Amino acid sequence: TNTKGKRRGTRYMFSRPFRKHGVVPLATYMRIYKKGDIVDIKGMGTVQKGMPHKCYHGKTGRVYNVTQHAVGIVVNKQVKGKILAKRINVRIEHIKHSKSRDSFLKRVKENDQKKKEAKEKGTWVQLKRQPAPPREAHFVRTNGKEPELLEPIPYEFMA
Amino acid sequence: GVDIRHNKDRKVRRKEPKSQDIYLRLLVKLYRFLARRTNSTFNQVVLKRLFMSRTNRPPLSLSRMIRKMKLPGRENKTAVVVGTVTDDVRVQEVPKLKVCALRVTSRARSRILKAGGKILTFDQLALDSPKGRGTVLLSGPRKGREVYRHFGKAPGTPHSHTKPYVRSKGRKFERARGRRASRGYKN
Amino acid sequence: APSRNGMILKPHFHKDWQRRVATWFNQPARKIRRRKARQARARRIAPRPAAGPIRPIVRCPTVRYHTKVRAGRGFSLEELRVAGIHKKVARTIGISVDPRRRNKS
Amino acid sequence: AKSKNHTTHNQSRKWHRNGIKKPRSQRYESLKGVDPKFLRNMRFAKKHNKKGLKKMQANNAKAMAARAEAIKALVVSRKLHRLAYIAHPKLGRRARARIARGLR
Amino acid sequence: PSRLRKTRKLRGHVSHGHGRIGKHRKHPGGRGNAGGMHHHRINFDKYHPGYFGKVGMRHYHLKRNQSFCPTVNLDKLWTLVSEQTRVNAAKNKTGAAPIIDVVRSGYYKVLGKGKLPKQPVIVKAKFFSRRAEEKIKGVGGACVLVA
RNA sequence: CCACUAAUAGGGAACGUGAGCUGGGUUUAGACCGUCGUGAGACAGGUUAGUUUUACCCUACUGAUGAUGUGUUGUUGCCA
RNA sequence: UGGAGCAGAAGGGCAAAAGCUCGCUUGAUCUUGAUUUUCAGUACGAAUACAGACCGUGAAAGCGGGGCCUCACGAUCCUU
RNA sequence: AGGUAGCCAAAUGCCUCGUCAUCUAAUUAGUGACGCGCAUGAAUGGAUGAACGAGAUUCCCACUGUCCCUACCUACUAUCCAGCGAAACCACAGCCAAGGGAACGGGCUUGGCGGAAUCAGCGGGGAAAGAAGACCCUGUUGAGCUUGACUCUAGUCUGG
RNA sequence: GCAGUCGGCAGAGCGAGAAAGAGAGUGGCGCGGACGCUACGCCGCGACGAGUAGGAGGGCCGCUGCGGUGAGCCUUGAAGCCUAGGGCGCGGGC
RNA sequence: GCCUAGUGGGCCACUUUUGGUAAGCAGAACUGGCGCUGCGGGAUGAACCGAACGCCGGGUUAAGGCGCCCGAUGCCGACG
RNA sequence: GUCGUCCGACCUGGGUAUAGGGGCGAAAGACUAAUCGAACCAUCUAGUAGCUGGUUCCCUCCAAAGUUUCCCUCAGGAUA
RNA sequence: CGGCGGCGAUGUCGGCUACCCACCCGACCCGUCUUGAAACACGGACCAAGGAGUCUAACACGUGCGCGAGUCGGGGGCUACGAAAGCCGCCGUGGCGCAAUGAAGGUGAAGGCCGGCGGCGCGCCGCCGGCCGAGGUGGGAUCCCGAGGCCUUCCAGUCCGCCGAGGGCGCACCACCGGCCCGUCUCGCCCGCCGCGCCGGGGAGGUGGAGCACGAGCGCACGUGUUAGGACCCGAA
RNA sequence: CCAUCUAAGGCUAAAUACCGGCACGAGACCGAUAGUCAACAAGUACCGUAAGGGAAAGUUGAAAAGAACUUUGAAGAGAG
Ligand SMILES: [Mg+2]
Ligand SMILES: [Mg+2]
Ligand SMILES: [Mg+2]
Ligand SMILES: [Mg+2]
Ligand SMILES: [Mg+2]
Ligand SMILES: [Mg+2]
Ligand SMILES: [Mg+2]
Ligand SMILES: [Mg+2]
Ligand SMILES: [Mg+2]
Ligand SMILES: [Mg+2]
Ligand SMILES: [Mg+2]
Ligand SMILES: [Mg+2]
Ligand SMILES: [Mg+2]
Ligand SMILES: [Mg+2]
Ligand SMILES: [Mg+2]
Ligand SMILES: [Mg+2]
Ligand SMILES: [Mg+2]
Ligand SMILES: [Mg+2]
Ligand SMILES: [Mg+2]
Ligand SMILES: [Mg+2]
Ligand SMILES: [Mg+2]
Ligand SMILES: [Mg+2]
Ligand SMILES: [Mg+2]
Ligand SMILES: [Mg+2]
Ligand SMILES: [Mg+2]
Ligand SMILES: [Mg+2]
Ligand SMILES: [Mg+2]
Ligand SMILES: [Mg+2]
Ligand SMILES: [Mg+2]
Ligand SMILES: [Mg+2]
Ligand SMILES: [Mg+2]
Ligand SMILES: [Mg+2]
Ligand SMILES: [Mg+2]
Ligand SMILES: [Mg+2]
Ligand SMILES: [Mg+2]
Ligand SMILES: [Mg+2]
Ligand SMILES: [Mg+2]
Ligand SMILES: [Mg+2]
Ligand SMILES: [Mg+2]
Ligand SMILES: [Mg+2]
Ligand SMILES: [Mg+2]
Ligand SMILES: [Mg+2]
Ligand SMILES: [Mg+2]
Ligand SMILES: [Mg+2]
Ligand SMILES: [Mg+2]
Ligand SMILES: [Mg+2]
Ligand SMILES: [Mg+2]
Ligand SMILES: [Mg+2]
Ligand SMILES: [Mg+2]
Ligand SMILES: [Mg+2]
Ligand SMILES: [Mg+2]
Ligand SMILES: [Mg+2]
Ligand SMILES: [Mg+2]
Ligand SMILES: [Mg+2]
Ligand SMILES: [Mg+2]
Ligand SMILES: [Mg+2]
Ligand SMILES: [Mg+2]
Ligand SMILES: [Mg+2]
Ligand SMILES: [Mg+2]
Ligand SMILES: [Mg+2]
Ligand SMILES: [Mg+2]
Ligand SMILES: [Mg+2]
Ligand SMILES: [Mg+2]
Ligand SMILES: [Mg+2]
Ligand SMILES: [Mg+2]
Ligand SMILES: [Mg+2]
Ligand SMILES: [Mg+2]
Ligand SMILES: [Mg+2]
Ligand SMILES: [Mg+2]
Repeated sequence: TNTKGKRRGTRYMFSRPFRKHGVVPLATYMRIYKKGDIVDIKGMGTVQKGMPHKCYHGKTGRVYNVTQHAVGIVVNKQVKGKILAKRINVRIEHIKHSKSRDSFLKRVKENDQKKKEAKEKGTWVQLKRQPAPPREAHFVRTNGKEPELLEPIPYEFMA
Repeated sequence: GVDIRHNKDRKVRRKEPKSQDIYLRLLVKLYRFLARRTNSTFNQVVLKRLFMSRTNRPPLSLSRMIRKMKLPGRENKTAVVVGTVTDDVRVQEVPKLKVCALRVTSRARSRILKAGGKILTFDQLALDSPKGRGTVLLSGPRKGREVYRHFGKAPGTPHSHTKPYVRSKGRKFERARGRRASRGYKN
Repeated sequence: APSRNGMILKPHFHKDWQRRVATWFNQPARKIRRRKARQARARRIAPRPAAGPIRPIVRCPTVRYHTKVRAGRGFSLEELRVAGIHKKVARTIGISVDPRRRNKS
Repeated sequence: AKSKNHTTHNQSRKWHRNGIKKPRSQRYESLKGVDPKFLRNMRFAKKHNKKGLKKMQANNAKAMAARAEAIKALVVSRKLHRLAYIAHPKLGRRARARIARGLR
Repeated sequence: PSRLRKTRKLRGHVSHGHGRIGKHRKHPGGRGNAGGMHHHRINFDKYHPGYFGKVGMRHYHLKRNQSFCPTVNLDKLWTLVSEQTRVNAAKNKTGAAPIIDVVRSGYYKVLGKGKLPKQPVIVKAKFFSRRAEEKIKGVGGACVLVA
């Protein structure tokens, strides 16, 4: 059997990237985390305090509590056949703001900005994003040149 | 061969009362006709409540019924319960109530009728309001039984305020190991 | 073995209890025999009352019952002395006598 | 008598029989684990929200008038569309009756 | 009724509802509360926390009549007397307040839970709760200690 | 290993073959020695004494009557 | 650019440092709860953010409630 | 204390069928020696040794069906008949080859094929019968025996 | 879905793509009409049907004995038993 | 939401995979099967291919086949 | 059949003595009424068994597990 | 079908089944333990009769009935079946329930508004009076109101019924927030008197509790599950 | 301080108990492999030295009316 150690198998996971060791850049610490904000967990190995467990690395959660140097996050964690909503405490170094929700915020701002105008102009805009449609019927111009003829190559033993 | 699961095809909802009471069965025979041949959903809720067990028809005390008809907009209007109207002795003044119920306890009948109220039964309710217009359907507390204090998270897990099953309660009955920090641990 | 959430029970059936089991199939027979003994006693002491001699008023002790009065064993000797009844003629005219009982009030 | 040590073989089937449910998120989640200083001050704020109740009713009744007065202060083919209008039960009623009123 | 029991439908089935692999053996797990600290420890800790151990003082010869003190709340305080006792006290104007002796009805202490109806009262008890006496003073009334 | 011989090849058939035998050896209980063990005792270490049951069933096999058909019987035959 | 050291196994981490040398110290103190880890989502152990004291240290920002992290440990009954 | 007198591949020597001699045509046997003795040895008795032994071995003379190599005779059976008349055992039963199969089939597949009822024999098969494997392992199953196991105890010694 | 069997006290409707009333008032001869509905019943649509361990439901399946009931059966033949007879039920069984 | 039986010996296969010379060997991951399950096909067959099953009639298929056993080429089948 | 012994630690009848953790033993754990490494009879006792065997009518509907953690746990439980 | 045909009384018609026989295809012997049985795994020669989850107690949950903040006479007593049933209430003693918490001493389950008076320095920090008064937010079955409208020449014009934009009160229940009670901790100022004390009471903030926050229990019966009992039946050394 | 009894002597009915005995009555019991071991010449026959162990076994018919007489055979056994 294995060991139940806390950092078992985290040799590359908690390690720093190549030529990215040493001083933590200080705008990591300057980012505002509100209640309810959606963030991504990624354990930095420079700071050994507040370190999330390896099952939270690469998980995304919702911040429920904010303290001086750390936040509490609600994280979905699958425990065999049930998913638990975790209440974990993790420092500011091991988290980063998720960008998955701030494109939905861009979509709702351009969707309420397309509801509130064009209503006075009477036309109808689209808000539900359709998937990638079949390609429309189009003409392909071969102006002058004939399409180049391809043949399979003879087999030559390379080396 | 069809790829469908058959574990939950059969619904486990009551089609009839389990009681062989012929008076309740004549009431069910009335309200099957009403809940089928009327457009009222009140009659459907009445019929499905006539189906239930005694535990799923908990009694309605007078004071709870007083305060639920006390709310603004519920005047000159009939309290309907598909269970027992029991007396509540911590009640000093009983206003005028028009009540329909399956059973009313004997002192509750005395208090309501001395208050100038009317007690209806469900066959009279059907002739008064065939669709249950001017009704307030009420229920007793369905978690009021003491089994639900035993129900929940297991007592012996953190933040589990579940009553355990004890033969007796006292200082030597389930108070030592998992319940004090001094005796090993506390949850 | 225990199952899930349930009571811890200690049944006192670890002895050989089935020899000393006392059924009550003679209960209406005991009642009917006690009744006939009662009417035989009442017929024997024919003008004297059937229940027995007069019993005094006693206060129950031990605070749960000390508001309640009940029938004691017998009138005490100072009660008979103040009533002016001899303590040997009391039981002959039908008065229960308790020599053991003090008065405190 | 050796035996099998560990597997996770039928487990993914057993987890999916009743489903792997996401945990039940409802609004107003519990405040367990929030900062005690913040929560103590939040309870003081909730304790004294009734203090400025008159300013609420004053500004609410003032905001009712300034907006309720402000609302009323300045205030496909000639065959198939026509047949869909005639065969509409409520719109084409008199126009449908005109056929019999010519047909007599 | 043996005819409504499960054993009638189990006639013709080989293992009688107890399985072919793990049978119905005699006592697989010990008798009674065996192994409550060893191999049934998870059940005993999960459902009966505090079963093992020893807490508090011993009291060798306990007389349960000594600490007898049945309590009453103030919401049932007028249920000890009749209804005409309350309505005559309601209608009279001399301030003649009725007495409720809770020892007479069978209680020793008055705790104060409910609201008490607005009319004076004289309540006799062996003991009083602080909230009970302050509610009787608040409605107007007296608390009388008896023994 | 001796000797003969054309040669003195190797194997299988539940390491063929114990209701076929034998019981010398393993491997019960008796006993001796060496080594080991405080001891009871232990020893792919020696030594001696130590009950080998039943077929009349079915098949297979070997013999022995016969059985169906040529009407019955007998003689002489043929050979698949 | 760490090819050294950081008590040790190994891995991760670390350069006006987390290493080395001084200065001062005792946050290696008292007290609730919450959480993570093993997990049954139980304890122990270990750990993490907080909060309430009382302190240390620094010019201060701060930092500290043991050791840079991952290991170094212990229920009931009894005794003290 | 370091095994003395003695004795030895012994009923005690692994290597080992030890080396030499003798016995034989040929001897892992026998005897006589040799001693480096895995691991001989002195009342846990060492060495010897007449007489004795239903004790364990080796060789020789004599004698013989032990054998080459079997044969014949006699008694009682077996056999047949009259009378009498059981038992073990038995899922159903009973011809094989290969295949696959719980890895060695009477049955299944594919082939070979198959003919009433029987008698005397026979020991290949029925993984034949006999007896809930005595070997081995597991069981929180025992019992006999031992002691430096745990806890006691009769007796005994000693003090008051 | 069906209490709507709403009948000389009659008027026999409510499957029809489109929220609701076959509403009511007042000014401008021959005596007729299937069945149904043990409502724990009856009828109609649609989809489906493997099963060890195990769970549940229905048994007008069966045995014995008791309490009610069948103005039950029975010496003009009960129980039991046998049967190449007639049958019923998916089956237990009758 | 409550109550809850049975189970807590597993085994096989594509792909990944550790020990072993290897194994119808021992050990994991993923998914599907067998166990719990008949049916068509692989002659035969726990697991392979097709396909999962109320009692039947007609039709049609899958995977397999179509000399005869044995339904289907008894096609004037194609090219080697 | 062949054998050991057959004047002496000889053979034998009857009487008597020793009784079950006891007797008796020229010693084999032998004998003690076909029973002996603790006789026989009755009772406690229907002793206990995580271990074998068995477990009685029909139809209908649903339908598994051999995995997690803890246990003097590994042929068993508790827990999910 | 508003179409027809043939055969019939001692030798024929029908009888799916039921007895025997024939043939083609299928088809290994059941029970059991097992990953895997037709197995060269064990039990079973045949037939009849007997033969194994019971009863008591406790607990849990579910369901049925009665009464219900209560409920229950079980023990006692009074008046053939009947040893039954009926009754008792100054026979509810008592059980369980209506109150918890603490080891225990013990304590024990809402408050706000108004009138009067930097004492301090309850503008803040108690008592005299009156009034209102048992919380809130979201969802929430039901129910309430109704801008309008549901035609039979067409304008009115009323009543009834139905539908309805929208807006409401919101059952049970869930989630959250406050509130109250007992233990314990921290901070801090007061209030009381028969004895002014090593007295008694109060507040704010956390926190432990099997609590409260307008009841739901009791008795009986049935069913399952877990036990203690011989404990489904047979079995030791 | 207080409370409560007056030990080291004795007798005493009733309520209470009663699988033995004497005499009864009853039953949602059992119905001859059941119910007691025992429905019957049952603690009997039989077994063991003994202590002890311990069965099987009901039914003609309403009434013996239990088959006179003839005949075969030595008779059992037949035929009338
Ligand atoms: Mg299907
Ligand atoms: Mg299914
Ligand atoms: Mg289901
Ligand atoms: Mg269980
Ligand atoms: Mg009396
Ligand atoms: Mg396993
Ligand atoms: Mg089954
Ligand atoms: Mg079984
Ligand atoms: Mg079961
Ligand atoms: Mg089991
Ligand atoms: Mg059991
Ligand atoms: Mg342990
Ligand atoms: Mg061999
Ligand atoms: Mg042989
Ligand atoms: Mg042999
Ligand atoms: Mg031998
Ligand atoms: Mg031997
Ligand atoms: Mg013979
Ligand atoms: Mg701090
Ligand atoms: Mg350091
Ligand atoms: Mg202990
Ligand atoms: Mg020497
Ligand atoms: Mg020789
Ligand atoms: Mg020699
Ligand atoms: Mg020696
Ligand atoms: Mg020696
Ligand atoms: Mg003969
Ligand atoms: Mg065979
Ligand atoms: Mg065959
Ligand atoms: Mg043979
Ligand atoms: Mg065995
Ligand atoms: Mg054996
Ligand atoms: Mg074990
Ligand atoms: Mg032992
Ligand atoms: Mg099915
Ligand atoms: Mg098992
Ligand atoms: Mg493997
Ligand atoms: Mg294996
Ligand atoms: Mg299995
Ligand atoms: Mg399946
Ligand atoms: Mg299949
Ligand atoms: Mg093949
Ligand atoms: Mg495939
Ligand atoms: Mg077909
Ligand atoms: Mg073919
Ligand atoms: Mg002798
Ligand atoms: Mg021996
Ligand atoms: Mg076991
Ligand atoms: Mg087994
Ligand atoms: Mg065939
Ligand atoms: Mg088996
Ligand atoms: Mg096996
Ligand atoms: Mg089988
Ligand atoms: Mg085989
Ligand atoms: Mg076996
Ligand atoms: Mg057999
Ligand atoms: Mg039978
Ligand atoms: Mg209930
Ligand atoms: Mg009687
Ligand atoms: Mg349970
Ligand atoms: Mg038994
Ligand atoms: Mg049991
Ligand atoms: Mg036994
Ligand atoms: Mg005296
Ligand atoms: Mg005396
Ligand atoms: Mg008999
Ligand atoms: Mg009989
Ligand atoms: Mg008998
Ligand atoms: Mg007879």
